[PDB]
Amino acid sequence: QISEVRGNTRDHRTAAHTHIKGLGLNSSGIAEKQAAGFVGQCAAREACGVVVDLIKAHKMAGRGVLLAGGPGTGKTALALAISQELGTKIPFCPITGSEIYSTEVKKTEVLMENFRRAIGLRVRETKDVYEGEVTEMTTLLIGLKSARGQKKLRLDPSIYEAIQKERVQVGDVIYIETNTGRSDAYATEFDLEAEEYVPIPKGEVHKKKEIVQDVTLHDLDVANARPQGGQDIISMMGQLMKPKMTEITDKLRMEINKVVQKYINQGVAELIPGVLFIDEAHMLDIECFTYLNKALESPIAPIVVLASNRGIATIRGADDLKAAHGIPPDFLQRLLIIPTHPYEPDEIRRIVRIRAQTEGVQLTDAAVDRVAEHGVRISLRYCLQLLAPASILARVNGRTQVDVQDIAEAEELFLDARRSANILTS
Amino acid sequence: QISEVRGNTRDHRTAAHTHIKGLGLNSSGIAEKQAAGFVGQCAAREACGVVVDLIKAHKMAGRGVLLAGGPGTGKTALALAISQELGTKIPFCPITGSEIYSTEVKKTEVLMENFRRAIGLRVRETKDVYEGEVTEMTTLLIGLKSARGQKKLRLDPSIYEAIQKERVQVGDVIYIETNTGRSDAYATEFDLEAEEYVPIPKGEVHKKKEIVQDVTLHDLDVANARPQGGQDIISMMGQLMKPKMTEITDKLRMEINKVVQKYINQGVAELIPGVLFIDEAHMLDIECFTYLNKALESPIAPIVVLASNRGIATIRGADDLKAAHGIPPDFLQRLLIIPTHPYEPDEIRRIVRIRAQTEGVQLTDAAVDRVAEHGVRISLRYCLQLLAPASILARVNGRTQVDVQDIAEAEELFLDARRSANILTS
Amino acid sequence: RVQVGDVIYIETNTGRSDAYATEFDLEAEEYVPIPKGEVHKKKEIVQDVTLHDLDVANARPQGGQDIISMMGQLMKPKMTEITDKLR
Amino acid sequence: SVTETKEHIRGLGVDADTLEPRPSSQGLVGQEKARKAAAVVLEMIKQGKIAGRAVLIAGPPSTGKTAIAMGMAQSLGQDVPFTTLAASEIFSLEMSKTEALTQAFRKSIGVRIKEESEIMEGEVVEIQIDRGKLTIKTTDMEAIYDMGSKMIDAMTKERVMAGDIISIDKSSGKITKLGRSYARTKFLQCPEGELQKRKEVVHTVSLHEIDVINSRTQGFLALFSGDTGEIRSEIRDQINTKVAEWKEEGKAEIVPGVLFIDEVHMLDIECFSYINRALESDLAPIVIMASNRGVSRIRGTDYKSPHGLPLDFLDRVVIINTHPYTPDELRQILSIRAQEEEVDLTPDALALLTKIGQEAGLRYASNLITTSQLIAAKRRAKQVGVEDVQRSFKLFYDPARSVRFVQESEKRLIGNDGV
Amino acid sequence: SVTETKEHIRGLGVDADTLEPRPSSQGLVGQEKARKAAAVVLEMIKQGKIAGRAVLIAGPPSTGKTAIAMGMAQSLGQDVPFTTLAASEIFSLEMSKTEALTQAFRKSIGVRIKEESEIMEGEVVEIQIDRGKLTIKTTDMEAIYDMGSKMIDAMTKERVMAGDIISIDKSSGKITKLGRSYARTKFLQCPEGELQKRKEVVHTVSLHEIDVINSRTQGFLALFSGDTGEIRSEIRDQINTKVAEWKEEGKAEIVPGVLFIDEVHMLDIECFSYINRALESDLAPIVIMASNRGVSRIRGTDYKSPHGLPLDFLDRVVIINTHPYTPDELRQILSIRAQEEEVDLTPDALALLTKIGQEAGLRYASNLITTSQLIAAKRRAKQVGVEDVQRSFKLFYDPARSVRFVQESEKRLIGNDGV
Ligand SMILES: Nc1ncnc2c1ncn2[C@@H]1O[C@H](COP(=O)(O)OP(=O)(O)O)[C@@H](O)[C@H]1O
Ligand SMILES: Nc1ncnc2c1ncn2[C@@H]1O[C@H](COP(=O)(O)OP(=O)(O)O)[C@@H](O)[C@H]1O
Repeated sequence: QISEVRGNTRDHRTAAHTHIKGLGLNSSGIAEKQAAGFVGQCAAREACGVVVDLIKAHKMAGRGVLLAGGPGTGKTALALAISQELGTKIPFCPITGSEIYSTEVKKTEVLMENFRRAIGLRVRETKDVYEGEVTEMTTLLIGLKSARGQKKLRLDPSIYEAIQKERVQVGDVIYIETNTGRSDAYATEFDLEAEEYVPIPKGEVHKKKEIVQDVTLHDLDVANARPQGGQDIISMMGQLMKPKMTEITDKLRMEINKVVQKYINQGVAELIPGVLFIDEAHMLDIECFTYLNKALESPIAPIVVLASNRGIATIRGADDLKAAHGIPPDFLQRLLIIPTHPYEPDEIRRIVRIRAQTEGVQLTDAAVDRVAEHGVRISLRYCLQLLAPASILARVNGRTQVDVQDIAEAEELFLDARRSANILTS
Repeated sequence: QISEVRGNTRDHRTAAHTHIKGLGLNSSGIAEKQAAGFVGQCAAREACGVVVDLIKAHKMAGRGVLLAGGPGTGKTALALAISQELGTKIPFCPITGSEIYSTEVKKTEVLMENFRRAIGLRVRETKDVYEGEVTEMTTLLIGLKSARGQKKLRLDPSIYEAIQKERVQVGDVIYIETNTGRSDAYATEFDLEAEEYVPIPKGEVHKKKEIVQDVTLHDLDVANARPQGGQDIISMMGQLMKPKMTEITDKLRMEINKVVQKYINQGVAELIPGVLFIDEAHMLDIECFTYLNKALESPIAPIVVLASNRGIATIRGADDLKAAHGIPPDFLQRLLIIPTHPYEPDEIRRIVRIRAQTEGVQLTDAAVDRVAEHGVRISLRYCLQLLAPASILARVNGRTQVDVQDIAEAEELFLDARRSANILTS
Repeated sequence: RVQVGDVIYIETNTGRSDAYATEFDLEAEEYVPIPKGEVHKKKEIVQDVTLHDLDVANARPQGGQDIISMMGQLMKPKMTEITDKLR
Repeated sequence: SVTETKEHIRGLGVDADTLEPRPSSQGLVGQEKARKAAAVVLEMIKQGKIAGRAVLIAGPPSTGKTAIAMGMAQSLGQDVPFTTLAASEIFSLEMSKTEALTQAFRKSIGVRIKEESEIMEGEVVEIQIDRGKLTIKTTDMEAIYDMGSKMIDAMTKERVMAGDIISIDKSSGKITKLGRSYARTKFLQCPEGELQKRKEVVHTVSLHEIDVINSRTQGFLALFSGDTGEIRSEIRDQINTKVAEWKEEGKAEIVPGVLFIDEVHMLDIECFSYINRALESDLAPIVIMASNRGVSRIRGTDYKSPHGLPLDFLDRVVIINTHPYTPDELRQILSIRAQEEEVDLTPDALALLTKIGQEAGLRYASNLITTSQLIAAKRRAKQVGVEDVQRSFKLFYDPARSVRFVQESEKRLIGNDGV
Repeated sequence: SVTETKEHIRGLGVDADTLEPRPSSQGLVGQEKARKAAAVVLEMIKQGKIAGRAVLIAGPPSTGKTAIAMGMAQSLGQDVPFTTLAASEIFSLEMSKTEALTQAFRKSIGVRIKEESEIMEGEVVEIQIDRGKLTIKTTDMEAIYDMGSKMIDAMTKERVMAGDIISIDKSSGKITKLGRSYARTKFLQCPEGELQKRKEVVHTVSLHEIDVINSRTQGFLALFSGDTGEIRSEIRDQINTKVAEWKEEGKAEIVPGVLFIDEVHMLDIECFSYINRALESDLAPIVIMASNRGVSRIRGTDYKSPHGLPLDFLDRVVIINTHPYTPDELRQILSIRAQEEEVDLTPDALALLTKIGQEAGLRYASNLITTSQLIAAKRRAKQVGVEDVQRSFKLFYDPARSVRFVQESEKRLIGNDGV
């Protein structure tokens, strides 16, 4: 298994929230309107602040958050801001309850994968090792060689007695742990293998390198799902390669955990739980919430933030029993429910300006008004989508700056969900 | 595997249509009333004519037929007439959608079996072979012997060099392909086996025989489902022998196809697709129609004729979605829908006369009127059944010619479905 | 099994061509090279050998050299290469 | 051999610089809003922040939404994979839902490489029909070639006949019309020298075709045997690693195509999960979906939404809409599909088919073309007239008349309503 | 040993030449329409174009439809298989639906062969009862024989007692009453010579019995052990091939019997598929079905039809109908079942049972016969009187009174309706 690993995050999901850099709160925990990328919604933000403070204070004993509000609200954005306020490089794993419905994977098998995406591993270890082939062994002076470079060392008696333990003589290839083998050159064409011959450390005689890396438990999983002799096909063509994903196995995960605990024991790495955000929480069933209940208890588990835009819904896995937001009582009990409000036209115009200046598409003040009226009529979701098409229709006849005529044609070329249906119904 | 095979067709199903010898159409494609066994229904017949012409013209690109009409109409009869008009010995496989509902076989496993019943194989090869034990080998004169008979041949140099290839000398048992081995006599009691000894061809020295046979893919399947050392139990006691039919296997079918393609390649046989007729089409589910869609595409597949007497029905395999005749849109799109009309009393009296003269039971002109009034009241199906019982009741007091008194008692001894229920309800 | 264009052999007295192979095929394959570099072959086989010359010639597999006639006795104590089945 | 990713319409019919749609050149007919909307989406895709989004095409049955998807596929370029899948075909006994979806997606992802091949180039002389044999020549030689079903299809698709200078790839069977020697479009002169030359050419094959090529060739009569159509994972793993190696090396380039899923309201929650997971890979193609429903149930749950998509999905999709063709457009479409089926209509005949197309739909009107052709033939009529379109209209019913007719057995009134 | 296909009624009670039914001789009682209808069907079967059709007997509960089926079975002849199956018994844990249906059908198909056996023939002297021992003699010797449950059943079924000249097949246990030596029907004289003789006789055994015979004998207390009752296919294959060989040779002849399925509305679509497939073999027996429902749901689907048969099935079946017995017929039936259970009734008693039979049904009235017998016995009464039939009527309720009585806990009125 390997320590250094690459991480391919699903950035498609936080692409509409690239302006959200935080919650934008005062020193006294009071929300500043139009700060940190946010605009209004001060109540929900200040509430998240208490959640972020409760987490850091460890007073968040086996509890979770639930964001209740309509579509256009800042539910997903708030969750993202929470992970940001919780520190640096904190794992954020946003999902929808509809994702766990998989053909070849159990609902909780999917949840478990996402928990791993929301559990980070901060590795801040500095490794200093003097390596190479031995040349001297004499107040103890030992020499080492590299591809280009040679160092003569000055050793204490304590190390030469620990060197007496390891199979070491001149000249062999050796490794040195500062804080805590036949060289390739002597190989004859007549030897072949099995062999004891290995190359000389190229091309440095020293190695005081600093290991700085942050990765999720899932980044480790996928990194070790490929054998030596193959490429990273899982993160290249994930779902497309085959129907069932048999590469990541149970034995492989527990080997990771076995390794992860080892790095922690050596004070080398700290595992930092992040934020698991689940939209459409009413889509989860009883067996899903039973798993989440166990998750809320563990000390080394990510904060579980749920979201729902349904007031009352049937508890899935129950006989037509309806409850608040589709959440069971046994689990709703452990949630701090934070309500998200809809936006005023001036709040919507501001958000559009922020998004447009981020895209970043330039548009007139009349255009912003037209795009915001769809933020009132339809969701804030739909109207924000109108920017791209209008910008294209402009640039094509550009007139690079977007106008009202452009948003006017765009709103007719690309209808929202409700319009498209009611028009087709007729 | 064997070439010559027997075929046991389910003639129970076309027993009520023994008078239907065709569609009875003019040279101009206009229906003649009371011709080819049919009586009226000229529109549906003329429509079938276009279908039969479209098929022969290969303009029937991935399409099928759907017969929409009530029970008493000529739906099954029309389909039978289609297969007849399509040529000689054309396979006709009538079924009901309720048949595919089997305990130990998947719905499409059943459909696939029936497709094989609707795919015929016309074999018109003439094999001429001079066989027997060699006696001479000398402008090349080779002799052969049989049980009773001996022939001396006159060979060309081309065959004696092809004979140089096969292990051949005097006197061995050999085979000769005109268009394209130790003899039993020399065996000693001391040899036993393994042996190279085989009998001399009895009892002809020649064999210019003509192979003329027409069979369905299913006739081949069952023929090879029995090993040498057993009888044809499958067509003797099909369903009764055991719960699950494990004799016909996948490997066995693909071996047939492998063989069938070989006979075709040698220009020996042509496989002729027939007519697969499926009643109660609304009984099929989405997975069934997905299979039928693939069938409609294949060039070597039987014409798929469907029938239904339901105007609107729920698409099985769909969430209470109702459509025309219970057929999905993706599939209904590929169908030429032909409507069948109910019959006038004079049309019904004629049909009864035709059926009775086929049974053939003789009955009075007053009897025919009474039997036809049940053809109006109840279906044409029920009233036609009344002939047998009345004929018996006559013959028993015969008075061999059937009268009204006989149909009168028969209609009271044997009620139709609707009567029997409503009487029992009370 | 013969059609155009396949690689074929002709016996005067008594198969997919390599050119049509695609990089996407790999194996198992039916592809073989075109006869290089003559379109004919009326060759005369003239050779005299002992039964032992045949034996040793087939004692080596494809992937090895003629070690038996290079270093006969020296290679190993027992000569297991020439077997009954082979003779 | 193999098959290249060319498996009618040449584009969206849109101004290259304005994105303003010329009505019928490419040619699509009408649906100018939907076609301009498509052009914008494409421009959004070609470069920008579209970022892994599906495209939903909603509209009445027998609109041009299926054709637009191909129109979108061509705008990306030839030898760019375009695969069409009816959502219900995902449900079968031949293979699981996950398998069918994998094949469909892998049919839309093309692997492109440069390799040598035996390509033909010559002037066609003759073409035959059966229940064929191509004669092709150069200024140096003439030859007769035999071919099967798959071959004759691609040629008639590329619109080829006697006098056309064409190009045939003997390794993939890719036909290409270069021009014309005389009139009966580019006036080219007859090719010189050898009829068959070995050249370095670009080959684009789908991931699925590669999977099929490296699998045991499907037996004759495969459909009517119980044989399943799934692909062994060991074979896919073999193909995946080599394609990944070729990409690293530089031998191969991945060409994301277009996957068009029709009647997408047939998919369940699990299908939409897959489609969501697939769109999250860089190799992912453009998923384009078409629905005929206004509002439908989300299969897998007891929730209803527009077109029957999960509310999560709808927030991600780009929605294009189509509308009922105008009578003029119908008349133009049916007249085109008539000459393509080789049917000579009377001005009245086409007029009635157009009126039929209005009342019953475009597909039904289209079906009546071939039936009318045969009726005219039985008559020996010189041209397909209205007398034939009318008679086929009385013989072959459309769905609406059919259900009404079958309902006619149990009728509800003579003087007044009864029940 | 084995068991022959004799597992009460001797026929339909019909004029041999007229098919006109004498009311009660065979004896069935009443149901003259249904019995004449049966005679016609049989004549249709015996030779003609019946061609693989099932028979449906519809009518109210406790009619004679079950008895008619046996009446139909006897008309075909003795040693012709008759098996009865309640449609619900098809659903169990002991065996699958397909298995139960196979056994039921194989129980109705008899294999007939000529083989030697040890048959007994003598005049009965004594018969005993337990919680038995047959004394039989000839003019040359006398003997005592022991026997078990299965044996004592067949004899009491054939109505045998002291003075009867009988015939016992030691290989199959088939009892046959030849006649009588004296009065206490054919007056035969006592058999001479050896009591046991080896003779060539016809043996008819079902395909299922053969299957059972060639299987590991069912263990004692088989029911209350978890032991399933299915038959190994390897055993069936063995029996099928040998029966097919015997038929080819001429040793064996197949004798299609009668399969009577009661409450056939319990079968699902899959059951009807099987029954349809079975009827398509030449070996297939006569399937006779009986329903108590007017209209029922077609189990396996959401469609309702008369008797709960698939609309396809109903078009193939021949429907016979039965009706409520007349009071005279009930009185005659109950009086017959009284002497068969050995109960001496009073003219009033029978009258009340008949009135009870009208109100609650024939089966219920029948149940009250034995309960009344025991009440009269506890009384030491010489004959079963009305005082006993009345007391048993107050003690043991029928279904209607029972449900009303249990509903009585939650009642709906005293002055008026309440709810
Ligand atoms: N208060 C806010 N300030 C700035 N942007 C906001 C605010 N609320 C929502 N948005 C933006 O509007 C869009 C709404 O999306 P989101 O917050 O995910 O909604 P949901 O409630 O459905 O989770 C996103 O682009 C988000 O960044
Ligand atoms: N036009 C017709 N001329 C002659 N016999 C007909 C005609 N129409 C129906 N019949 C006969 O009447 C009966 C009706 O059966 P069938 O055609 O199979 O009905 P269905 O519509 O249920 O398929 C059959 O015996 C059939 O041969």
